[PDB]
Amino acid sequence: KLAATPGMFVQHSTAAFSDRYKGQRVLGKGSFGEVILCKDKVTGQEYAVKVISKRQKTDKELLLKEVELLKKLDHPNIMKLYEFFEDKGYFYLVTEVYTGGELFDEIISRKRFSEVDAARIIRQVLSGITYMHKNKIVHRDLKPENLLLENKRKDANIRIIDFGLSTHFESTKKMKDKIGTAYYIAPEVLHGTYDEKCDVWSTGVILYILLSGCPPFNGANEFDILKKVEKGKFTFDLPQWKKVSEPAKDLIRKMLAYVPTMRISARDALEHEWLKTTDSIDVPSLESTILNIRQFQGTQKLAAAALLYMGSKLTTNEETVELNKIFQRMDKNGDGQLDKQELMEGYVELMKLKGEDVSALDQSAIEFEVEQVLDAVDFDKNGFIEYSEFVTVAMDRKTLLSRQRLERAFGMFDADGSGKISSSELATIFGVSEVDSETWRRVLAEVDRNNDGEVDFEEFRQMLLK
Ligand SMILES: CCOc1ccc2cc(-c3cc(CN4CCNCC4)cc4n[nH]c(N)c34)ccc2c1
Ligand SMILES: [Ca+2]
Ligand SMILES: [Ca+2]
Ligand SMILES: [Ca+2]
Ligand SMILES: [Ca+2]
Repeated sequence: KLAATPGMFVQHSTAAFSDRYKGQRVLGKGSFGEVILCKDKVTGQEYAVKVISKRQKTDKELLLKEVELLKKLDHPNIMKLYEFFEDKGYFYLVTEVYTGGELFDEIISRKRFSEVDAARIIRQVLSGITYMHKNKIVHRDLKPENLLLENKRKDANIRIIDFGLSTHFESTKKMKDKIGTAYYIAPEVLHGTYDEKCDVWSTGVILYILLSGCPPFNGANEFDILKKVEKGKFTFDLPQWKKVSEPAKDLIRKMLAYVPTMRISARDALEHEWLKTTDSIDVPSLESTILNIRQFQGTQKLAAAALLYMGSKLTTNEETVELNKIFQRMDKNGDGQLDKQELMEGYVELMKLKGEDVSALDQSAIEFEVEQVLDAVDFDKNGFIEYSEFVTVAMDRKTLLSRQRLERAFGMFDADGSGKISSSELATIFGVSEVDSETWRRVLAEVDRNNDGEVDFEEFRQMLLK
């Protein structure tokens, strides 16, 4: 099968950025260029663009890689990328926008954080990196400056950003490059031999700060701090720690363990007692979402692409707040995936809610029933349901299928503007040279009403609307 993934939709456009976007204001300025809030000139929808001035050939490939990395990441606590434009003088990297600002500013405002708030935040950050490390990718510059809150809501969701220092790592070899930020750098990075557990240390520093308001490793200036850091000794001796629970500190000790091999992993960090620190969902919304997932029947690739496009790229965060809640609770381990058992327990948990008797359950029947949902829903055939996949399938088709979303999807697909989606255009969407004669055949056979060899906007409409 041609594997449907959110990242395939992000392509090198050669349309003029200016033709479709207008700048609203500066969000931040770098050495590279600036990050600019932009609006789609036609829909008014807002995005954040990272604009990079050119100077020659070395610069580009290094970037193409930051992009490719970001395409492969499809996770609720990781930055979402929509597309990228290149100019004679510039690169534009268009992406979703998180308007809540840097967790850094929230820490300078709020000063301290509740055990509840901190746990939710660190759990999310850890889920993001657990996923990353599962994909053999290490972030390497984690800090509150590089964590954005989605919006100005009180308990806003977190996004990890700025993968410009991130890289692939192999468990065979070790990394040597010194990369990170003073307060948050792991001692092995200074030493020159490191692996993914540097990210754990960084996040461990973050946690310490969230709870107490101060960094665990301090000093008068950068060099001083790096000396302190490198010796690794830290204290819970400040008065503010008296009012934090022991389990939180236990987690921190394990995350700031000096010796990397004795340091807890991201994956195991998620399972710590403290991280379930909490303080519900309406049954109707849960019921509908479950019913939508059960009723999703697999389909030809063109529909699968279209739906995934609309779900993964064209829904907003505000639309998916309900869905986001349900997903996170069905993800018992927090790893950013729904697996077979988590799905099965979702159904069971719903059954408890409904008064349906548990013992009654035919475990084998349910298992088979879950296997088939996963088969239908798992767009990329990786055996697991990612966030985007979930949203696509679990949102009420009439809502996701708003008239605007449909029309915009079709326009994206009909790349040559001919009013009709060709097999080559379908190949283009997947990121593949051409489509299997058989898979294209499987499409027309179900969708091509005129019988003119392509899918026009009305044929497209029927296709999803059934
Ligand atoms: C290869 C493409 O990489 C990209 C593309 C776009 C990006 C945009 C921002 C961005 C930046 C800022 C402002 N930041 C300046 C840098 N320090 C963090 C604050 C706020 C944002 N809200 N929503 C955003 N998306 C913001 C940050 C990193 C990005 C990386
Ligand atoms: Ca999971
Ligand atoms: Ca999947
Ligand atoms: Ca066409
Ligand atoms: Ca046709």
